[PDB]
Amino acid sequence: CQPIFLNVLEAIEPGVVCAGHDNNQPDSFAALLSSLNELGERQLVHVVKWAKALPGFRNLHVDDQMAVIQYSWMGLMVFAMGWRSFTNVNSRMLYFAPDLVFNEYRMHKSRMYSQCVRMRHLSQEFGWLQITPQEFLCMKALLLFSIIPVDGLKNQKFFDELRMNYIKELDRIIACKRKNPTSCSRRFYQLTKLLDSVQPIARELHQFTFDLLIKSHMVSVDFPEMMAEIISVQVPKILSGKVKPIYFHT
Amino acid sequence: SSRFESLFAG
Ligand SMILES: C[C@]12CCC(=O)C[C@@H]1CC[C@@H]1[C@@H]2CC[C@]2(C)[C@@H](O)CC[C@@H]12
Repeated sequence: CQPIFLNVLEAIEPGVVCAGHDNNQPDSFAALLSSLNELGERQLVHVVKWAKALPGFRNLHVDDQMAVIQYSWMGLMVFAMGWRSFTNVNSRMLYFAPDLVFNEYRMHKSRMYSQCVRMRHLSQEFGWLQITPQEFLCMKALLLFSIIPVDGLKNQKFFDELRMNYIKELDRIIACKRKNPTSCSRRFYQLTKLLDSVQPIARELHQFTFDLLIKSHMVSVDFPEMMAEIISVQVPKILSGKVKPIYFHT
Repeated sequence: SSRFESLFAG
């Protein structure tokens, strides 16, 4: 039998995205954050192309298609960055981009050291849990469907159906080489715990970027127009509790 | 929003 679902996820996975950072200049808070913001915008372009090509994504109302991307991009990007960090440098540094790698000095200079260490821990877990490339792909897709509005989406039913199907695919990937139900259960527990761990990190980053945008003119940090829009219009909905992550565990 | 919507639309 052909692994149709996984074939698609591998086929649509975005390639390498560079930040455009000048590594020849001494590190500075303004330059590092301005580059992270530019990287955010560049990756968002790829996240949109990727999301729109996901199995069943078109089943969603168009307004919901746009909403889920605008609410989940932080978690999606952090998860992918953690995977890059693990695969490329064994979690020794945060591999935001080939031209924007953070050692501890840069983590400190960025003024979000605590968040960076939590992301480094996330990266390490990909190794400790022996996450396979296929589990990574399925989990990342699930992250796109893990944050929704309290007031409900345009067509909440279509979204619930799609999320359920992605969870089913994750079950299938776990069962592939596991014949015992207990072994599958243990793996599902591990993976859902890992997925949940992305949310608190994403919220801390949402808070940090929101505060940074508000005082950006005072610290010389540049925000691309689109990022400024999303962080001032969508992110506050999350921070004010109107849009919340779907946790597997409490 | 507008900027994102335009991106999303292509
Ligand atoms: C999503 C990005 C950029 C893409 C990535 O690899 C993960 C990383 C996590 C920190 C984000 C950054 C984009 C710009 C932000 C939002 C800064 O304003 C503060 C936190 C930064």
